[PDB]
Amino acid sequence: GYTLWNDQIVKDEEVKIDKEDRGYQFGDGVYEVVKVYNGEMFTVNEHIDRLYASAEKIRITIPYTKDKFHQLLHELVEKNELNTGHIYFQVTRGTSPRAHQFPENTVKPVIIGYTKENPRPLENLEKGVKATFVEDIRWLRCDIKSLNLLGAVLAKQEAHEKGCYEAILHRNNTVTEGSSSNVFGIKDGILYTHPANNMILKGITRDVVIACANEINMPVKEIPFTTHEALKMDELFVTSTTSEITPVIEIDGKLIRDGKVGEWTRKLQKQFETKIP
Amino acid sequence: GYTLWNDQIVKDEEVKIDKEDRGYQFGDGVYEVVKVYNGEMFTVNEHIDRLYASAEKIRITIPYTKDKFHQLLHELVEKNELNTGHIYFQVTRGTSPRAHQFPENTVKPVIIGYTKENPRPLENLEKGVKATFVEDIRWLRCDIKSLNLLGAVLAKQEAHEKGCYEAILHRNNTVTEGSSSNVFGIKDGILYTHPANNMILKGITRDVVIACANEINMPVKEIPFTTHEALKMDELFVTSTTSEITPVIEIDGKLIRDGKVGEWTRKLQKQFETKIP
Ligand SMILES: *Cc1c(COP(=O)(O)O)cnc(C)c1O
Ligand SMILES: *Cc1c(COP(=O)(O)O)cnc(C)c1O
Repeated sequence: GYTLWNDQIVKDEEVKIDKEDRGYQFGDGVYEVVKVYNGEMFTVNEHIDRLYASAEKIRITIPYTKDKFHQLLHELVEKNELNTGHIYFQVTRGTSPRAHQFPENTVKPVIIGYTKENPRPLENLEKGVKATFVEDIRWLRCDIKSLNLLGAVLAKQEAHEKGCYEAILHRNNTVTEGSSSNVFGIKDGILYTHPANNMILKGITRDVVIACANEINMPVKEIPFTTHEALKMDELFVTSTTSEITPVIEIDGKLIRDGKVGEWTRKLQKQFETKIP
Repeated sequence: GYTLWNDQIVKDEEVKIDKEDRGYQFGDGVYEVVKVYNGEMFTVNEHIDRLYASAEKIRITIPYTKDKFHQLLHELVEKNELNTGHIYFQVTRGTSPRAHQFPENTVKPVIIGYTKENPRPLENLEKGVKATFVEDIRWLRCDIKSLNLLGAVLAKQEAHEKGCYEAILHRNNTVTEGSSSNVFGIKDGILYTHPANNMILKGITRDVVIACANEINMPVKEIPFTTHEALKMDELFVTSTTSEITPVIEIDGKLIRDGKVGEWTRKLQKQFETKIP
């Protein structure tokens, strides 16, 4: 299909990454994933905003305005005739002779972006999934959506080997997030989730789900919960741009409550469904 | 110039990295840097061994024997007529459609290697450098020389901005290592350096310096020291394939002893010299 290469939409074949692109040698870059439903981009602005925020935290300066970027993403979805799926895009510090310190301000960041046709995970949304506790060994700057995802691939891989869908990370007892999702816990009608600090990424879906909770008048407490507490919850679920509201009905062979999708998860899913095109 | 691409040496212009190379999207890979002196590859075997160890730690299987790899690096040095500089080579899990977990056991890892003429840091070895303490916020698997280097890029850049040579990282007072070097201290004729565990990277130059100390009968104590104990040390220096034994005469405006390169650092350099081609 077509790829966004900086400010140009070109055939996939024409794209060539330099061996000295700082993203390829240092993972010196940031990314975003945007869900597309029936040809319409979902919360594009929230995501573009975060891309620039991520880039700013590590001092990268995107050469285009949010509007141009918005235009490019819109044109990318048109060229590829994307119906239902997602868009992936990243920005790196640019191609420059290997060195740790930041290059010269002459170096222009490299923007790559492509689309992928991918249906909604219906069975999962409906039936729920198995998860597994995996120790959080990532760096202390999880608030940046960077390309340094080695700790996350290892965790997701451990989960996959154990036949689980996601890995619920924890920095010594305290639950933080999934290898690629935010974690929610419902107990006695109340929604709990780790507060957005440096120990987790403030998910867009996480924020939309907290919004939905306010609309249906469900009390939200942004307080950390331990691994033991997580197992004693009534309902449990993870969120991400592609997973949406995915129920977690089991953790390490232990059924959450009774192993069925809870009442409030269902309610929150229904409220979320209204914000979709 | 010329570049090692898998098991071939080609013109730089012939190499093309895919956008979906896991080293570009996850920093999912490992690398090494070998110093070349007058056409001869210094401690090339120790470095080849570590590349394989590192790759094994994250379950990447390099398709060639270390023997075949040694050969290729040898042809790369000749093809580029490299006299004194270094070789940079890395291995990534390979190109596969984006996903966190490992691809099918059919995706061949991508290997890239190149050279660069770069003289020895004579002035630094002779006069010493200025450094600055920086909090270590890197992940917990520092024994792996992986491509996830955003934490070291930020620290080195901080050191650079403060007008310093290197950043000496520390996890709550305990000095671990540099952003791209190992740290050693000397107090009362005894050599101190942090133990080789998951907190630091067991450098080759570090091991050679330990051997030099044994050869010259200097006692070695592999125990951690604090940022305070570091400032009270008689001598200080950092090591790396490209820095060799670079003395540190000042940390954040605080002089080490009297701000001059010391006795034992000189002895160690002299001994290390007897190993250079
Ligand atoms: C991307 C990501 C998420 C989900 O954020 P969304 O914007 O909701 O997709 C959650 N956790 C981590 C660690 C992530 O990298
Ligand atoms: C590469 C590296 C070193 C030095 O290793 P050498 O084999 O001596 O070059 C030291 N510290 C870190 C953090 C490194 O990445």
